[PDB]
Amino acid sequence: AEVTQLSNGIVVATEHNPSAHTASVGVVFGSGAANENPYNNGVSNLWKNIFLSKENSAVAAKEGLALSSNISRDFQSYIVSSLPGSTDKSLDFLNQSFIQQKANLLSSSNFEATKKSVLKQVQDFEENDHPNRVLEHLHSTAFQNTPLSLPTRGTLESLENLVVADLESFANNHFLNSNAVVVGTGNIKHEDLVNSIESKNLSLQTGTKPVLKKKAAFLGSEVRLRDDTLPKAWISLAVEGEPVNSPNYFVAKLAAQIFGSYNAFEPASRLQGIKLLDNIQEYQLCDNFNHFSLSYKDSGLWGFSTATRNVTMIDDLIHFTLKQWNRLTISVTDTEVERAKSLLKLQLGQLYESGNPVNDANLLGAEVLIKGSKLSLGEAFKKIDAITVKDVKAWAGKRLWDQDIAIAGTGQIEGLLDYMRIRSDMSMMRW
Amino acid sequence: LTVSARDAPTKISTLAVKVHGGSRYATKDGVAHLLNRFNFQNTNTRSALKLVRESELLGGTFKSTLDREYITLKATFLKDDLPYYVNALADVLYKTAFKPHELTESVLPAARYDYAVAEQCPVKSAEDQLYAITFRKGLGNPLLYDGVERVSLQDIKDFADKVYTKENLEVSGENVVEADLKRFVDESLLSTLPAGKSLVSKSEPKFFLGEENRVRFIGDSVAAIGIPVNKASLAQYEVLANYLTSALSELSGLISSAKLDKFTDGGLFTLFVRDQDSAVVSSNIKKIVADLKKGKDLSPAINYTKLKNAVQNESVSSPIELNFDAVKDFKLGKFNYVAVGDVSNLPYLDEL
Amino acid sequence: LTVSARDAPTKISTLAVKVHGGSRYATKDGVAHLLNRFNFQNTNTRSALKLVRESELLGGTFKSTLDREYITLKATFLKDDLPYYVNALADVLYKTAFKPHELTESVLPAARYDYAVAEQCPVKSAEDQLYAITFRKGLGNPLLYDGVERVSLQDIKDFADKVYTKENLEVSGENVVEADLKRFVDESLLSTLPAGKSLVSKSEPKFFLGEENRVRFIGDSVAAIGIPVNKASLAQYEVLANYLTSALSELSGLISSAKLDKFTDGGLFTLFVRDQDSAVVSSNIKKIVADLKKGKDLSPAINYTKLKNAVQNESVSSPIELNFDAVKDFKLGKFNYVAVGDVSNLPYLDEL
Amino acid sequence: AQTHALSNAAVMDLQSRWENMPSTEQQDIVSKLSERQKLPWAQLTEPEKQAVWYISYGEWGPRRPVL
Amino acid sequence: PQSFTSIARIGDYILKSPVLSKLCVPVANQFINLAGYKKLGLKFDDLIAEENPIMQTALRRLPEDESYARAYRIIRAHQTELTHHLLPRNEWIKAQEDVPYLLPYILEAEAAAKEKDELDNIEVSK
Repeated sequence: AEVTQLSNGIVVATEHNPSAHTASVGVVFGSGAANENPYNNGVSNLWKNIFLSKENSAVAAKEGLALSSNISRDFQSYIVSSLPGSTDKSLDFLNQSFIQQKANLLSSSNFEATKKSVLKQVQDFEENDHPNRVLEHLHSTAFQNTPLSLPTRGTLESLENLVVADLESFANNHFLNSNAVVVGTGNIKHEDLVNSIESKNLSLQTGTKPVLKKKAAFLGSEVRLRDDTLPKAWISLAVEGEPVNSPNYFVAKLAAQIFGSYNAFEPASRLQGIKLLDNIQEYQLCDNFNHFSLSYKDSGLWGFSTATRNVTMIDDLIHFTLKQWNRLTISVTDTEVERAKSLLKLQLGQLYESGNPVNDANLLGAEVLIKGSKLSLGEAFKKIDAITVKDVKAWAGKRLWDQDIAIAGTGQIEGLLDYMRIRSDMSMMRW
Repeated sequence: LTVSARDAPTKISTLAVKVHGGSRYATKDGVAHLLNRFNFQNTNTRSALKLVRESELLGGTFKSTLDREYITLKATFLKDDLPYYVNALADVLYKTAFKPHELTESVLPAARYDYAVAEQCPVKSAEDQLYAITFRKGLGNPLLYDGVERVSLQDIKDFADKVYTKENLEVSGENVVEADLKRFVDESLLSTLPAGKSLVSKSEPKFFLGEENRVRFIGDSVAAIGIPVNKASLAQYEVLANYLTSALSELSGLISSAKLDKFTDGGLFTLFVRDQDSAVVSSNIKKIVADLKKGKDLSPAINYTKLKNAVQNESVSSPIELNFDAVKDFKLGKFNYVAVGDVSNLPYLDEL
Repeated sequence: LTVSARDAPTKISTLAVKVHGGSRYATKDGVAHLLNRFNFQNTNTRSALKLVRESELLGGTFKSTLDREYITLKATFLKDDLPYYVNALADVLYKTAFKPHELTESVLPAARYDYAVAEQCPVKSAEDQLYAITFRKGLGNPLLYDGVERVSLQDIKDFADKVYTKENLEVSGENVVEADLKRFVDESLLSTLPAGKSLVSKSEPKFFLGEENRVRFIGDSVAAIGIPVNKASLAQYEVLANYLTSALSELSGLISSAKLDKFTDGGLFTLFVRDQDSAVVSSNIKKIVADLKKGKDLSPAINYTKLKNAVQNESVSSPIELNFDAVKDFKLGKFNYVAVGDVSNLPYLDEL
Repeated sequence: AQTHALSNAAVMDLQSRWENMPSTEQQDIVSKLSERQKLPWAQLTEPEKQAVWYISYGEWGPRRPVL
Repeated sequence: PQSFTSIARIGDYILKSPVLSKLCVPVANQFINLAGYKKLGLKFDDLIAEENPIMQTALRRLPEDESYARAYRIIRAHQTELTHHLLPRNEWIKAQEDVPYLLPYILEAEAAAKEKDELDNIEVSK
């Protein structure tokens, strides 16, 4: 399905969907918040809001175009959406506003206003979005003193000292042909997109991105942000996981699907075939939880997140969930593996067939920027169907059984026990 | 009983059953909310627990959604499991148990949570107030159940028999072989449903203009306006909604939200201003209504609207085709107004 | 500084200080309610506990009451402790402590109890909206404090500095020698108060006719109507209220309550219909409105209303002087309307 | 020469950040500070002055101690 | 279990006497330095025992900003003592920062409780 060409230093990747009603083109760079430093943290967040500023969007609206941008730890993207008969109109807008003529966007009275608004978005996030700011501190403590520990939005102190010359420095080092992929998804054709870049002579700078010194290194630790005025307790807990291109990439995702997610107020979520629900529903230990498997270029995280109002029984919630992780290493049934196989395929099928061309562009560019190509959905289903119980036991034995953990929490967390008490629950003396 | 589907080379399929049984057809306040929360409970041949456990091993999920026009039952699954989910959806509409202990243990507590999370948002409170004063009975009926009017188990049973008829539902599928779906629907329990009558009327809904309402609230302040729209003006107010929120308008920084809700016989236009300071809300709404009374040119926003329309109509299988090509100008006339929050410091209608 | 008293050979005396500081003069929502619940706390010379214990051994009590026009400080005691209770009230208006921990521990919890009690009554709710839609910012201010608008400790101190002035209060007494009261009112801390200005405005307030409002409520349904009254037509509506709730009228069986609240610049006429079943409320209110539109003869009820007015005025000291000798007829014109309860089964204004 | 000062995010604490900086980003800081030293020295800022002293005589690279 | 009203009454008489102030205050300053609670980052008002109703009332009426700061000084002192060390010299509490912040709240609560005891044992003459 997907086609990738290297006509020049830039790479062109596409995904033709003839039964769609929109098209999207854009550029994805192989740099994110992991390519900054504590003192300029949030520069890549400021660049996203410059692309989506009022003056830039007014020009695109008059032509019937919509702008989208996303910042991650390993990549950032700038997308333009349009009707199927106006693909060359979007390529021209991307060229004249981003690839070249970037000084008018970076003008004064536009940098100042955009900077003032981003400072407000960051302050609100740090005071209202408790479940998401806890997951950001989990990265901060698991990979402390490392590129992989910097928040994707920046901090109030990095942004407050950012100045006029700081944004131009970053784009020189990172917005280059060797660091970029041009992506077209929706009702577009590979031949029609390549024939348009070769005519307009589109090209970025011809440098090379700097090479970092350190690498990602997991360290067992914890950070606690207690706040007795909040009504709940939010907690995140994880061990070291798998990076992308790991052989055990789908085993770790299947292992997270065995315990899944839960919502106390949804009647159908209380009937799921998860044995953990039998210990936590009698006394209402939590309101919701979800298990994840995050994968980056160098490392990853594997764990779960919870929000609860039962502040006097937090230890029971942590004790019971970790004792269920113990069964992956020693005793996990065939039915649990077969059920998780069917729910992982459904979950992946929804993510890669959402029908939104903007979502597909982000997933396509990020995959090509690392692996060089993109694995087919049918090929992924074959690998998922081949996992056995012996593969789960081997994986969990080396990653989960008696291993260090990282913990982050906020709210009413007086009932969360010490590190060593929680750490000692990662195995058991009975086996 | 209309069946339609579109095929594709894709591993995931979706099946939806749309019933004209929304809150605008409710005999009692919240009777449609209680039937929606009662959907995937025990049936006469299978239990709720058995359905969840069996469907999980096959890779599928269920969902029931309620709005002012429809009750929708949705199933997302792997492609080859189509005949299993046709019978599962047919059994829900045919032989639901309606046990007395299921209402007190699962259905009533779930409806309390939906009402609790909607009474804390001032924008949702203001929208329901605008629907009430524009249309009084019908489209102005309350959406959720709050216990103001007593609804019993027999009322939910009676409402279901009225709406779950052969002539009052439509079946549609995505990534489904249309020839195969018709055969499975034909030999399922759907074909043995009663042939009742369609609840949708072909006339226009009576509306009222120049109304007002104020509600006290602890939190953010909200000011809103509402305009009933007929069938001929649907495209004009669709451009107006996208023009006001986009970057083509100077008023976009003062408008929190703006949208047009489209029905078969008309629609309603809504515009919201929300902030934690009452003085900011008061100054913004006055500037918005004074600028719209002078007039606007909605021509530069036609192409932008065409793209946004195709984005949200991608999933909808029955979208009404609008023109957008004959839209020139707009001029504000009469409208409804609602204020929620610090009402002792918000403007009145006569001051706008 | 007006002082007046009436004498009698009795055992108990009463002293009242009326301040033009009611809810209609509040700068913020509920700031007058909060000043009412701080009236007998600690002063700068005597504690609240000491005052309660000392007056109990002398035979007296204290109270403070709030309405939409007045704040009233009252003392009931034995006839021979007059000088003690003059200074106790003078110290309240002069040197109240206004401590930060008195508001957190005593005043705010007392105000929450008052608000929760009045909220459970649908008749109090319907009367509040009738005042709000008839007069918007004058007599329409909320009576009690509910926390919708933030009120700080400095706000209460500022409000007291404005209403506790020598030109804004009157002193009255029952079974009290007037010459002795005047002596004790002087040589007191009342004579050292700031001489501000009277907050009373003589002009007739602005009113609005033909308004409506609806509130959903769990309990009893209530339908009410309200009519603003000028200064020259107070007697006509005084006879009508007594006639409508007497044995002389056939509508008295369908009416729950009816009254005329009198001010120095006008009044408001209120009529309430309350029942558990919303079908009776809808039927009763329609019959009352239609009958009043035809017209009623109020001459038979003039003598009855002369005696009833004498009963109420015995306790009051400054009642409104009325005549009742020229009241002949009545015909209903325009009015405001509020519906509280199961509003989906209660009529609208256009249907009455 | 390049006249505008180097921003505070660039040279805030040069001594603490120098060892972990990528090499190509180290060369860019040196290039800009070489044009800045051609101006009269009373104009230069303190972080700029502490950077030029550290890069020449700082206890790194060749000046790494025996133990 | 000596009341702070008694301590203040004796202490003031020393401070208003020119002769006694010059001989007693120098001794008290050396007494405080040798006590060494400032080297743990604490003020004296943090050392008062709190398991009585009088001190539970005073701590309730303390403003939030003062209450949050006090909780940090107490936690920091427990961890410093845990390690058998002192704080770095630049983190020590200065003399100008060791102010009686909680004393006015304690005296106000003590005066109320004494007046309640004198009214419960009241005797009416004549």
